[PDB]
Amino acid sequence: KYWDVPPPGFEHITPMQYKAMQA
Amino acid sequence: SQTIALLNIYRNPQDGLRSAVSDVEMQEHYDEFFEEVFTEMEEKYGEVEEMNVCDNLGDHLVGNVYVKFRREEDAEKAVIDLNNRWFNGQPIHAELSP
Repeated sequence: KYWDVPPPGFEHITPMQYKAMQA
Repeated sequence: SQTIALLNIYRNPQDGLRSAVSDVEMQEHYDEFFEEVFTEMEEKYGEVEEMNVCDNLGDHLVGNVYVKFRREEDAEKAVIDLNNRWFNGQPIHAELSP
């Protein structure tokens, strides 16, 4: 229900690559 | 350290009888969340000694999760793997907490 549910549309990149863009 | 912190992972955005109903649902949502995280901690990373879901500002809106593993090793490995995982549509922000 919670675990490993990616942000909509970002299942194809890793959490680390997603976090790298956060600022 | 044997303790890890999952930063702002616990989210929760939005009379008299309404208050009571609200208390119950929050509590049940809290317990569901807790079990959800606890089980995974023990299932994939190791034995949990202590765990708590916090209320950062006291508004029940956002909270960190702290998990104290029995083994320092499990903790260090959990942090690395958890930082490579999603949780509820957001990336996890894991960190060893001195």
